Amino acid sequence: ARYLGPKLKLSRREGTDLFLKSGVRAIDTKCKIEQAPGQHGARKPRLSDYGVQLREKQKVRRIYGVLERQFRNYYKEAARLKGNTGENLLALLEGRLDNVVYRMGFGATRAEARQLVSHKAIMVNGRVVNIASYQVSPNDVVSIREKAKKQSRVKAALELAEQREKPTWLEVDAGKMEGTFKRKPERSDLSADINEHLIVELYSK
Amino acid sequence: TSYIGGEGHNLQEHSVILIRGGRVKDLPGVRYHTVRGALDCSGVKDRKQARSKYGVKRPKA
Amino acid sequence: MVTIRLARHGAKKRPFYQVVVADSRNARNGRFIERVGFFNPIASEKEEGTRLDLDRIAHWVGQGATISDRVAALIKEVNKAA
Amino acid sequence: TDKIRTLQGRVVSDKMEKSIVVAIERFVKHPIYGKFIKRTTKLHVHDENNECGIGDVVEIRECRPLSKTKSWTLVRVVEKAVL
Amino acid sequence: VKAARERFGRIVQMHANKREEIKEVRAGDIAAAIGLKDVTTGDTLCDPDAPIILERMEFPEPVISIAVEPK
Amino acid sequence: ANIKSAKKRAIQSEKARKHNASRRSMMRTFIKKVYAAIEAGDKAAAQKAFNEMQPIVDRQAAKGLIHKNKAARHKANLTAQINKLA
RNA sequence: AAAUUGAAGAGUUUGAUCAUGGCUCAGAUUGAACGCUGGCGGCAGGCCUAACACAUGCAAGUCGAACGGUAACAGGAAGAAGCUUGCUUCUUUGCUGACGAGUGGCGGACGGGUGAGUAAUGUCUGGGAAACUGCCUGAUGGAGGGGGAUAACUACUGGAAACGGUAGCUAAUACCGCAUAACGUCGCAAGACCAAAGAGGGGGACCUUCGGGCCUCUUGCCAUCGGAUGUGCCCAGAUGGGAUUAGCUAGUAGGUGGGGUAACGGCUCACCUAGGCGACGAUCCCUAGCUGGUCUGAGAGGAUGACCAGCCACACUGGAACUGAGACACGGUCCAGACUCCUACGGGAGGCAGCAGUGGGGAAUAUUGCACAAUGGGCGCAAGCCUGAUGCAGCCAUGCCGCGUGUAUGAAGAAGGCCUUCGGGUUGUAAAGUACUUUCAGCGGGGAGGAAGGGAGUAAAGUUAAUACCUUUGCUCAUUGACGUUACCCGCAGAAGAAGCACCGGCUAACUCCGUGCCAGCAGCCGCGGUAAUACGGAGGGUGCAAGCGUUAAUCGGAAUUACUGGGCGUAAAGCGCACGCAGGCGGUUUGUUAAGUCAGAUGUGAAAUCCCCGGGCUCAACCUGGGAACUGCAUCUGAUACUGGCAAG
Repeated sequence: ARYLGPKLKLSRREGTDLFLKSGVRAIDTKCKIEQAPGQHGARKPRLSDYGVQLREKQKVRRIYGVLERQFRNYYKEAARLKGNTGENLLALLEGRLDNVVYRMGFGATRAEARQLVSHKAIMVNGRVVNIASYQVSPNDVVSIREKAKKQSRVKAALELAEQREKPTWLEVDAGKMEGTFKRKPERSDLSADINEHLIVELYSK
Repeated sequence: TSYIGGEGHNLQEHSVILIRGGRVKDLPGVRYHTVRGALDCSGVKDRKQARSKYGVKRPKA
Repeated sequence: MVTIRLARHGAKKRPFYQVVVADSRNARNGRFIERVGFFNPIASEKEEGTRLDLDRIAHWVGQGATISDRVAALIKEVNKAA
Repeated sequence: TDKIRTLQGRVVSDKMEKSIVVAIERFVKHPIYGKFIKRTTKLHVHDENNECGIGDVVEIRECRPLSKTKSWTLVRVVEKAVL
Repeated sequence: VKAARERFGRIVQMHANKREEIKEVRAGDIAAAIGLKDVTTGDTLCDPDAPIILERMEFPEPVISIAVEPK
Repeated sequence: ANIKSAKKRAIQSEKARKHNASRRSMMRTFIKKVYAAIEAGDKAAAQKAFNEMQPIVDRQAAKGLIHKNKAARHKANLTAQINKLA
């Protein structure tokens, strides 16, 4: 599906930050970002230990926005593959092209990215790609459809990407609309406030 | 012996229902329920959030 | 008695053919005696759409086997005697 | 030698001639529990001559069916129950 | 009249109450379709951008009642 | 609903049965003559019967009416028996 | 080069506790059904119940390059007629393409479906010798010459029919005799013994009624003998449940000799003779296709056995055999049986546990589809025909997965909704406005792969009776799509064409107002409801998951609660009332030895794919696929002799 309706709201349940709605004035300003949502958001949480875990598997599910049936599969992969599960899972999740074009800064929120991959404005290795989740292999060309080097969603996100982004494990070029995806994560290459060991704990029984 | 969930009366003094396993333990003998939205014995009249069990079609618009 | 004939495998209009020494009087992906090659009629933007074992074929023919109308045409396709 | 069916066995009956009854004690470990335990496989062997008696140890070998169940023939008597 | 997607499984023409074979039905013919079990009298069956309902609907109501029970 | 095209196979096999059965009998009366010739006890008349059998069986063998190793078994068993009743 | 960290717990007994112990819960799985809802594509699956009857059509033919032949159709064609002026039309001609039927040849015993029977008289694993086997292939050897019959046809003659019948004639590569007759066949050997067919394409010379002998190649056919592949058989070991099933068995157990199968065998039989099987569970009865494998699970284990694939049993129900290389026959026969159909009223027909579909069953499961094109089966010298196998498409959110349902901006925090200590929060940047963009869908254009092949042609390797025919390497030219207007690609509109379902007392993430007052009503468990209900009914708010969601059914786990890995027995369930002792379980201590277990090694085996692993391709993934490795086992040989068992002496 594509999980929509009230977007910073979902994040306010998650109850810290999140990398959403990042064009303009949102980050405590015209949105309340702390408290908690709804009519019983003013008082403090009941919580539950099952809660803290499930809510952090949700967090990370929401910062990348995938569904459980995909995430169940990324857990399968981290187990299935020979490397440490919680770290490897972040890696396995990250290698998705739709976050990569976002990591390129060709959008400045993922949904911007996800739309232009899907609505077929991205090309990987010079080959037409719209599979959003796609495995970008370590050391691949990222390129954007000629026609798309001009959308207000493109230009604005390029300046948003400007002096914002350029990570360890991809390298990027703005005039040429190009990026070199260097590799997948080991431990070091990705995070935020996220829990990885709590989810493997959760998915394992 | 089947229990019959929901309000809006039983129906069918002498006709056909589909039944399903399941206890409600405070009665004697109940092992079964009738599916009110299936075959006859009409889906339970009114209601607005508890609809799937004891069928209520999407309440119109 | 047997044949060297193609067996079909894979999926809806991307079949893979897998090449087989098999009993004459059984399904074309029934039972079989030795598996002797691979054939892909989908060669599209890829190599290795034909791989086959000459030594086995020769074994089978000197004992007594018919190679099929398409399998004789895989010979035509392997082109290592021209 | 090199692949033939030749076995050793205990003789547990002689009572009609030309039949002879040879019981084989085999070990196997019981397939779930361990414990190497016995089952005794009991076989028809062609006698020809009353060379065998009871409590004896014999050698028997495959020789293709001669009568129902009865396909083994007697080779040699190791030990004769010293009667 | 329902607004539903149909197939005419095969069509047969009636001679006596025995079944004569044709393989299609054109304008101005009467016939039967074989199976096609849902429809009720006064339904209209039309082309893919259908005349939706034709006028027809009208027939009489039941004068006298009895109660039935099986044996 | 009808029989596919089995008919012509269907009829032939009865003609063939009768044909076999005749030569099968032809030999049979002879096989019986051989043992009754063993009982008559004579080497000479009974080997004369065997000598009559040796042409009779072999064409049954060749033409597929007893075939296989079937001929051979009949040929041999009886042939020796004549010698055990010299 | 792949084994490799899948070995959670929670609530419930009491005033309260530790224990003991049953129940319930969160996980994964499905050939699923149902309710509520529902966009696309891909892929995969779709009667588990009645193996219950089946309407209708279709699921097995083919050779005229076997043969007699010549209804059909078609063409060429002799002669006429009409005359058109040499064309239309007739007759007759197998002349030729061509072939209905028939004789005859090979394939209907393969493919497909079904799981009733059956506890393996088939199966799984290895090991066996007594065996058969059409094509196919390897080798030798042969194919000489003749006789009669009979279909059809044709006459006759019965039958409202189905299907005949009475009579005469004609062939073969059908039949039959004859020749010859092994490296064969039977057998001491002597000796006996049986075989076949031509036909076609062509002919470069000859014979000649160029009919046809013949010349030349292809090909067919026959004897032996191996091959290969299949099939018959055997032995041991593994395989569901009951002993509130304990004695079963004389063709049974064995032999002797005759008999018989393609072959050893009471397989069968007459003589014999007295066994065989059984608590290491015979027998009896219940249930049950098997297996690879699937599911589940750490593993061990448990569950499970049309999803695919090997195997096996079955064919309206029951018996028996035929024919054949192959069967006791899935669309054959024969008989009996139950049930159904024609009608002629005398007598005859038929089998959807093939494909589609009907009715009946049931919670529940499809299209009376497209096509021989690809693949493969069949017959064919090949063209060709034949293919409800087989490809697809059809129909079901039935599963699995991909992908969409605009995206960003955007209040000073708008109506409406809801609570409100009436302060104000919330619903919510949600909404409106803004800018950008259009997967899919819808709509216009372009369009990969599946196509390999065969036909006919020159030449030529080459038989080369020269340059024929054949034959093949290539070469020669025209030329192969069921799906299908398919993917795929380009273009054109627009924020548009499109999101549900369940849950919120604890277990279990999430929460309040108001409607009812033991009710109405919820319950997987604990329980709640008897005036302010976090359960009940709805509103707001909230959480979870999504083209689904929930729920009841089903397997395993959680469960160490049937425990080998891994439990217990004073009192919680739990030691026989006590003892002797048979079978079985178990064996102090030594030397030697043997070599069964034992362990190491080697070699054969464990089908395919599946599982697992490393690649690869379809825009990824689902999927599909190359090789690796597993393939927890058996086999036989060699070896190691401590341990144990055997065995001899302490």
